[PDB]
Amino acid sequence: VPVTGPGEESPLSCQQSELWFLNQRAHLGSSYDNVQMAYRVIGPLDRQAYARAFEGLVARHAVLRTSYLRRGDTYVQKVNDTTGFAVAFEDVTGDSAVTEFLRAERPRPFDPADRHMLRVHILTLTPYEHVAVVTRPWGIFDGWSTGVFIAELNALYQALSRGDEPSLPELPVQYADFAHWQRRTFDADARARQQAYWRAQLADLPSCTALRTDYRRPEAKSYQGSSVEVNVPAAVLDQLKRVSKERGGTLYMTLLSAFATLLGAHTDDRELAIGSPVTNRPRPELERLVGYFINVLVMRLDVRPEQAFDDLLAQAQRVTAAAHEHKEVPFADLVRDLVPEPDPAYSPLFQVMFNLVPAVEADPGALGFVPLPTDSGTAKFDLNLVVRETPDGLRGYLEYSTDLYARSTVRSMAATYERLLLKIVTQPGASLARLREAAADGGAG
Amino acid sequence: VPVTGPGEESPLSCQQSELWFLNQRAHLGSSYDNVQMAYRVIGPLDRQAYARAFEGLVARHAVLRTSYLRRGDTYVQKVNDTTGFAVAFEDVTGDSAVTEFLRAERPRPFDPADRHMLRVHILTLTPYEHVAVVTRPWGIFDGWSTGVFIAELNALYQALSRGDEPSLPELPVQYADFAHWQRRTFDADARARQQAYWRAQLADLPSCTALRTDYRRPEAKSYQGSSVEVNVPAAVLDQLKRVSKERGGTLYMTLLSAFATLLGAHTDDRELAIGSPVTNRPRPELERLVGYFINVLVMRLDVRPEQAFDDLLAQAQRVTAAAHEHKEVPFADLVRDLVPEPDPAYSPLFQVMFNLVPAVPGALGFVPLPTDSGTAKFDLNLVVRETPDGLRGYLEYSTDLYARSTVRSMAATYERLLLKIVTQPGASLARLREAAADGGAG
Amino acid sequence: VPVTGPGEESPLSCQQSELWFLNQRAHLGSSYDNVQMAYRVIGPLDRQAYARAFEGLVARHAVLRTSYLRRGDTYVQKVNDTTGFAVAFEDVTGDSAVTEFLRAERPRPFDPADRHMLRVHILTLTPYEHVAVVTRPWGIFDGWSTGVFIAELNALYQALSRGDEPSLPELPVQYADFAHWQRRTFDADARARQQAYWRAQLADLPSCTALRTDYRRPEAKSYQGSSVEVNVPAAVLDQLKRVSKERGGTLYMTLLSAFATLLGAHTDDRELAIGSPVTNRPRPELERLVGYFINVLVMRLDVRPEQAFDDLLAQAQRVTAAAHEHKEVPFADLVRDLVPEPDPAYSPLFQVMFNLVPAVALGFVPLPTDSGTAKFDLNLVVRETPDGLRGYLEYSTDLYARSTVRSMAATYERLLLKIVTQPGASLARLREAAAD
Amino acid sequence: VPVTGPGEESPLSCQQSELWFLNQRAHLGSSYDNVQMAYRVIGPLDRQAYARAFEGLVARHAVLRTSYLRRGDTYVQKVNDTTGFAVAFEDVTGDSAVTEFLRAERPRPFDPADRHMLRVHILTLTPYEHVAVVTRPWGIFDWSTGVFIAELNALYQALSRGDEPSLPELPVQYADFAHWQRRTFDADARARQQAYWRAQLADLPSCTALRTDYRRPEAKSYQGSSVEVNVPAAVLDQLKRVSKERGGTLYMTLLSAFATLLGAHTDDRELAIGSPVTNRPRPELERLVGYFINVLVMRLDVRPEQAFDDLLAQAQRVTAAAHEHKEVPFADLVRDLVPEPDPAYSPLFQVMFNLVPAGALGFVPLPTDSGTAKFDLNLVVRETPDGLRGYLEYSTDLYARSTVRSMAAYERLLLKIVTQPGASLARLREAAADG
Repeated sequence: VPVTGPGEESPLSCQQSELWFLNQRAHLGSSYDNVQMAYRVIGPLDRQAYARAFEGLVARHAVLRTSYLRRGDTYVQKVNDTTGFAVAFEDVTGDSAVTEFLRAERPRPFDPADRHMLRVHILTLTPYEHVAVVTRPWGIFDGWSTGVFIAELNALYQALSRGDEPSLPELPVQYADFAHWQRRTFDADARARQQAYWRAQLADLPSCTALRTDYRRPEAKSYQGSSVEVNVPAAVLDQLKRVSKERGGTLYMTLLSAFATLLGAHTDDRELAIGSPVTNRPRPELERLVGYFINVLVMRLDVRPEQAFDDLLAQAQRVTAAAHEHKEVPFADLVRDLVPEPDPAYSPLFQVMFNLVPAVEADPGALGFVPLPTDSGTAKFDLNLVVRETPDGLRGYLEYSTDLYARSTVRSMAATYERLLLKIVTQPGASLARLREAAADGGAG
Repeated sequence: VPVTGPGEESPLSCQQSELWFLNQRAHLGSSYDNVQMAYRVIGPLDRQAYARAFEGLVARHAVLRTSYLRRGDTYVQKVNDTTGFAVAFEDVTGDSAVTEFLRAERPRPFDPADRHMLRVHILTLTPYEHVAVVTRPWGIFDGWSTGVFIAELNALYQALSRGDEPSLPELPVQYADFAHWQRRTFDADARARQQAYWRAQLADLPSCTALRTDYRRPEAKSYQGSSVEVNVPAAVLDQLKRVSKERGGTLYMTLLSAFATLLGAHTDDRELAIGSPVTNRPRPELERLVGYFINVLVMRLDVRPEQAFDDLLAQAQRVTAAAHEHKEVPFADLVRDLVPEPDPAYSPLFQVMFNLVPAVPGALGFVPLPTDSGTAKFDLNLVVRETPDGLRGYLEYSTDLYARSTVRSMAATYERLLLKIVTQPGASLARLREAAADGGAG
Repeated sequence: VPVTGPGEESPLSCQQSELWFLNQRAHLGSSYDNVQMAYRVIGPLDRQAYARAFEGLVARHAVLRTSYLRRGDTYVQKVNDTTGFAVAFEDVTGDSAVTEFLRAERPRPFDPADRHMLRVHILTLTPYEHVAVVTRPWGIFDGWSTGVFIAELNALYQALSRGDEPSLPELPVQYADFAHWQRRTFDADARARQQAYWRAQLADLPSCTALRTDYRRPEAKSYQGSSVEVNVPAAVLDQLKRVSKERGGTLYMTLLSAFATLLGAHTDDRELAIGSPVTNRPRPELERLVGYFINVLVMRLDVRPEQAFDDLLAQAQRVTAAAHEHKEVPFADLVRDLVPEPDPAYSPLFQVMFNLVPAVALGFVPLPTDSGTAKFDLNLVVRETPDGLRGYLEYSTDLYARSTVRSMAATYERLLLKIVTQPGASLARLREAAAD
Repeated sequence: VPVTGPGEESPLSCQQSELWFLNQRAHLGSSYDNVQMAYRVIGPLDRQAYARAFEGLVARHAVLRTSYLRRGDTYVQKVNDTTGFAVAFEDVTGDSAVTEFLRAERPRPFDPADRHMLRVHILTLTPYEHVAVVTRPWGIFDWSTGVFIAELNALYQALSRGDEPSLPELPVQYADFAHWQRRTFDADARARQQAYWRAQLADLPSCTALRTDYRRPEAKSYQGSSVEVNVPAAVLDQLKRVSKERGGTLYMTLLSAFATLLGAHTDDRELAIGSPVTNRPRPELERLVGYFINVLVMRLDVRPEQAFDDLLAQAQRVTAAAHEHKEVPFADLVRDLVPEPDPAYSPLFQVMFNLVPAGALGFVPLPTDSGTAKFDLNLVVRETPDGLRGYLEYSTDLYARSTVRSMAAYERLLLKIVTQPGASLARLREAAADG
């Protein structure tokens, strides 16, 4: 229920512990982690209507106009009005100029006391070719909020290009109301229980996974990286869905088990710690809000090579069920409690991450949209597998740290993962080593 | 109408002038261009039912059991019986074994006197993983026949896996009947008119396009090559379809004009000759037959860089209309008439080819396997097809002339050129080329 | 003379006011300004001898093993022994792998308390193919020290691979000794005089030059940039040297005047403030040391288009003479004195820089590393070479597109020739002649 | 001895009976037996002097200028002049581009009536990194490659620094060798040798009954792959000591071990193995460039009840007889013995064994795999200071790579024949099966 009035300061939510200014790094910069979203617009575009649609989005979602003020040793959030926000217009001649403009625009700093947390650029190439650029600081809103943002932008533009009025559902609650409700629904006793659970679950775990890398690990992490693509056919994905439903699990569990099996070929450890971001939107009201609802959980898996893949599937099922049952405490609190002095050579509590992105859900003279490649060259962990489910199958990429790995090794790992999914499908009762050697027939590259 | 009897010897069709043995090359072999299809089957497969589906499919279509016997200076096609055809079964251990077996099985020779012109293999990896291999000599049947073949094989297996019986539409016309009809609905007069038209059209044309390559052309061609991928988003394809429809043309004309515009950057020639395979199925009772109905026509276009793209579109429309109305004479006849002595350094009458391929509980899964033969019959070969997710295909290049990076840059430039055509409705060819040149170091 | 003992904390030099940690930016990071050198080595290389040559070079120069410690409000420097330094070895397959490894290696942080200020990597491709990488933080040593570094490194390798003993001239003084001597010479009276002169010279100047840019200036500078190449043939360079000699000036003054003339076509202002780094080695003993001897001075030139090029040349001569006579006070002190509250949109006290750098078996092939950083709006760095003049024009990507900068470089190259042909014309006439 | 003059045609030598077009097969093409030889160069190289060294070496030799004209039902030779030969220069960027260029360049056809039977390419990557490629047809020259490289390098340093070339003069040209071989030849001793070869190869089965992973196709495809074989130096020294202790040689014991290894997969009593041998009499010909290789089929006995020493003695006897009857070409044996060759089978033997006899810039070879297999199995090993370094190639129509790797891992059999030389071959196989 709405419990916040105009100009009222509100406490920060649990998921808001990862914004951008609470996780600063001295040698990296405050704006190294900014998120940039660019795409190409094809067809006859009314620029003023598109800018007005962006302004309507800003005025509709209060997170985009929320400031963060320091009250003692902590922060509070304050909601402002939409006056002040504007869209920047530039004329660009060429696509290389577009790339240079994007590279120059991305790292511009954001300040917590800013009245708006968004930068929007519309670049005009021809009257039938435009580029829309949306840049935000880290921790403002997540991918589901990005899909909602895009859908509402399209709806507002279609309502505004022709002389109609917008017809959008009224938002039941704001993010400040959600923060107040979240602060109410715990007496710190639940926080104590979850902290105890996570302290017991990660006990006696190695501080760093002993992976085999191409290059020696430097004394200090550099946070540079790149990625290689991952592609899985639709028939294999359907067979994987059938396999997962036969065991009573989900597709995420099967893909996480496959990733663990793939990682088991590059390390001699019998247990792996893999981090995963999960969604926390436990109310029907919160499914259409724009905000940050993501927390990172550590999955601890036993990868002894003499066990069948079904045993690993059951273990992953149990581990993910428990992790989802204890997903309220922030990850930064776990890092602070379990890692007092962090080693600047590796990331805390886990070095590999697996992410399954939720699936994404026509006038004659309409507009076409083509996304543009935004590769920051940044890597927060040693390896990071991000995959999404598509009508044509499974798409994604494998991000890696350039301090440790060459491109060919990561390409080989991605190909091995793709082959291993098929091996899992076509060999019902194989073991981890049998599956690894069946998938290892990649012709030495 | 069916006019052939058991044991009747029928003359060859116009499209059967390029089978495999009427185009023999001494330094390549008789099986250098065998067509191999490999698929992976996922799920519980009944091997015997699937092989019996192959047997029934071979029995249904008579082209798969047709032999060719020499009669003096010509050849005649003789239909054999379905007896003697068996599917070979093998056990394999891993993917590398499958790849080695495929590259060992593809170049095995075919003989004109063979009773069946098909080789089928079923390789068993696990009870849930199978690889099916279908190999045929060139000139037997084309891609449309390949799609019909796959659909009928799936229907036959589905009807045969259970206790049911096959039930498929009847084939009113046999390919021998089509050959007889073609030879009776024809005369030396029509051939003379078409040959005269093609002699007049391809006059004062260079014997070889002066495309600037990476390496110098050898005195003899090796017929070795590779390919790179071509990808176009669906939105660009929709805008291209809108542009084509609003100009009175088709998508093929727009894509061919874009290919000509791209090729105009690598040469200083005013005219270009681009080959293109076209289908010839001029009867409603021929779209479900398995056979060869493909002929290659030469498209001649003016690519002066100071003209608008719409002028090129209109010229391409006119040229395509004329070529389609003069498409019955075989390309080999035109080569013989217009090119008496061919230079072994390059292909005759055209060196680049553009092809737009026509679009498009216990169930099994099918994953196509990559089969690159390493062959390149021309300097360049752009093969694209329409997909629900946009445009897909490849650009095949001769390795005697080009490096992989150059062809990659060419493919990226073509992909960007389609977008520049979409977004600039009045630019000239040079303007479009320089707008697409901004590729960011490639 | 040596006035320092082992384990003694010496005061910071005047040129050491801008090392890397006294000039931090919150949103950029502490290691955004690292300097990386990558070279390709061709031939049969003795790897251990070359690493030992690097170790001997480190042991030779005390700046490479100097730490900085916080004492109250300021910092002191302390020289350590050579123990601890080592060369890192990696096997790399391919050129793209080399580029990726370099990009990952460059931004690693340096700490003021580190015992050594250097990182050396030797990358082995094949027994006949190697890549040498040297990385240092900003403000450690300049380009002249880099030339001395490379020369002494190759001499050490040549005299060390064939089992001989190194033979290098002994270093008479040390950078700590130079800092002590500088403190004993420039205490408060010369400092007051120079501060007064620079306060009087730069008065009534606009905060930012009103340069016409392709894009609108953001409210906060991003410090991203790129560059385009500048090339001048040897004949034009020789004629420029001659015409500079005919009036008692040098080539630097002529090139700076040409740069000001070029920049006058993009602004309606009549006064230009151009920064230039100037070396300060006022002793015969300092000509061979490795260290930082660079200071930045601001040149104030009048660019009224009705004047002849000779008048601008004479004004540049006088301004350069005065600036060189007052080149001791650090630039950071001038910024803190004249700009108490800087604007994050533009750089303080000037936005355009001109920099003319002086001229200088295994084969060596350099690997240029474009950092993609711009500290000003425009930055011309030219080098005198036997085959003419070679360099680049670095520009901020917040304001300019590459085509405009390419046109600027072409116009500069044409303007040098037009200046050579008719040095007696006016600035507007020269711009119109070079506009073609 | 000079018995030939300019513009005069000489007949074909014995080792030229099946050169590359005299044993053609329609399905496989013509230019599939071409051999490619590539190398890498690091450091400052003078391209013009290197090309001039190549052209001078081609001028020095004589087999690189022979044309094979048709005269009725036979062929003749005709030595042309060095004019018309050149070196191709291309600019390449990257290793993958070099590999693709090599793959493109290799299979280009050769005609029996050209004037220079070789192609030379010099590819430039950087001012220091160069790639040199030499391609020639099948049967031109076989020692010949080593002397080719030696004279090429000598002429390169001769053309560098401005001094003059200094190489030994060739006493005999290949035309003189062919004339001498035809003069020192009568069709009575040759008939007796052919009769002996027919008698020795009698009673042999038409095909060996090897067990294969796949069914044999009705027509051979001539595709294949290979796997490497490695042998330590110490065990090679032990093998040489044992071979000289029993009066034999290293090749003899190696062939005996190969035969006893291949006896495991076969179910018959006798085996046939072919082996190439050099034929260079008149010892002034060891510096001559040409083709002198001929293959001899050796029939052995691999009974699982006899010992190994008697088998080694049998190998000694058969190799002595083969080297005593080492003039008749193999093509003559095929043309005479087997009436009609089955396309699924190699002629007269499916197994072959071969022992290969053994500041400046950095030369680095760039070997490539042919992908061809003329026989079911082909063992080739070359003696090196580290021991033996060779490979075993197989027909991909019959074998998977795992089986061939198992058969190679032949290894440990040298150890078990050094430890117990006098053991029976069957129990020797049983012991060697412990993998």
